[PDB]
Amino acid sequence: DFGFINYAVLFGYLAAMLLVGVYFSKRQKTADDYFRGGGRVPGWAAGVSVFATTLSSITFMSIPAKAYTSDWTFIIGQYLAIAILPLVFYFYIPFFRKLKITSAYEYLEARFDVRSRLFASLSFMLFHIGRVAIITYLTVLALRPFMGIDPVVLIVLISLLCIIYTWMGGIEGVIWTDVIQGLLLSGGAVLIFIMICFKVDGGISEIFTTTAQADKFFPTTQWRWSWTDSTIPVLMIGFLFANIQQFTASQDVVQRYIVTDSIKETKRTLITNAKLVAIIPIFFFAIGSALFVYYQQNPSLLPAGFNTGGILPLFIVTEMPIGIAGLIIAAIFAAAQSSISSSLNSISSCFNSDIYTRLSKSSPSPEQKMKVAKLVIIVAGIFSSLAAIWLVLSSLIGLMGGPMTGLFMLGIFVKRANAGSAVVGIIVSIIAVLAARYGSDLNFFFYGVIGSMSVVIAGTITAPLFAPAKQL
Ligand SMILES: CC(=O)N[C@H]1[C@H]([C@H](O)[C@H](O)CO)O[C@](O)(C(=O)O)C[C@@H]1O
Ligand code: NA
Ligand code: NA
Repeated sequence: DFGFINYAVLFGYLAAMLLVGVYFSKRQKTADDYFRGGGRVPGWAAGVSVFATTLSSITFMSIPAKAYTSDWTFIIGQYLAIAILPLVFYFYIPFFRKLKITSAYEYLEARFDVRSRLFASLSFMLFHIGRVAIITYLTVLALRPFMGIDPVVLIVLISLLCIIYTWMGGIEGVIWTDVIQGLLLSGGAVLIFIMICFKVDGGISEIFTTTAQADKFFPTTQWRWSWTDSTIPVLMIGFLFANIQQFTASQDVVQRYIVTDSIKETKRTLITNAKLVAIIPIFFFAIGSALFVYYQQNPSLLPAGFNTGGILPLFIVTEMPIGIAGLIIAAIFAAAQSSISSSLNSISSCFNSDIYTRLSKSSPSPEQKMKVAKLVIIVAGIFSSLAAIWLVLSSLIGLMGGPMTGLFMLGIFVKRANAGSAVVGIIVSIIAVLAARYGSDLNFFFYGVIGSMSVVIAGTITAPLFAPAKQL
């Protein structure tokens, strides 16, 4: 059904990822190797790794589906992510590097106290358990109708093999597989779009024309304020705070800021990522618009009532030659596994620093830290894999991202804020996002904005009620 040459390409890719993992296992001697990489990561490799970490099977599948069913207005969030990178570099990254963090949330205790650090660390770890499971399950849903294998078998290939080379290679193995996987998914995106242009009569010219005449690029009717609809202004506010969370308060990205040996190489990490974000996501939106025009020209090739979420997988397996199809399936695996490996290692770095090291009376030996470092990757991987099986054979935590982001903004920008007012901001923001999510029809893009700003506002107002702020 799927073919032998297609599987041979896919398992050639899977073998390469395992090989990179074994290679970098040789230098895994301390937790500083496993989590910080010994400063041996060049900036450009960390930058590709940031890009591959954030871009999962979520973007690979649902962005073309989004452009297919609607328009391109969500691409604004891509360039808002680039727009905030100078602010990240000048205000946040100096603290992460000078504190020589393993976990980004060590900043929160240095600025406030262990309460804010534990809140953000537990929220991150719990959220990214789900992110791994959701990434695995989305890849299964997209590939199961076309690979002809049991869904648990697919979960083993996607998740378990990724756990193995992640546990094997440390952050360096994670980063260098991310480099390979980031180039692969990017090349896959360009290749997919090119081959749709050949199969559409009129080529890219007809795709652009048909999409524009259907008003499926940037409909001016979406330039309007709304409290319920994902209009252009709403998604701009939502993606702004979703990107600030991703690049200032999220360990899987912040950890990349400290694997480089210098500030100059860190700046190049952001530049490398910005170049990929400016170019590669365009192709995923273009793939969606191209698939729209294609199945408007060939409506018989579309099953009646077909779920649009799998319109890109449907095209890939039916309209692309031998070997190329498996290369594209490898790029899909690459998009999923580059995000899973980063989440697992980052969950382990947070547990190692914020939980294991911080909450133990005696100081764990370097031997003990390494054991827990490798252990948590297996445990976090097992539970998120079982959750993925649960999702196939048959939100609340996500609302904490706002408060996590507000804590960092409060500490970095509000000097009067202290440990007590930060905790007040946490509690107030949790009430605010739960009220907005469950007691209103507010658009989901407002959740992160309400969580972040409630910590900033309440953490600033109630600051006099508590002892002085630590200077840091
Ligand atoms: C603005 C935006 O769309 N952000 C999305 C990013 C970017 O698409 C990717 O980082 C390329 O910049 O990918 C995700 O993290 C993902 O696929 O898991 C989801 C997230 O919603
Ligand atoms: Na990825
Ligand atoms: Na990764």
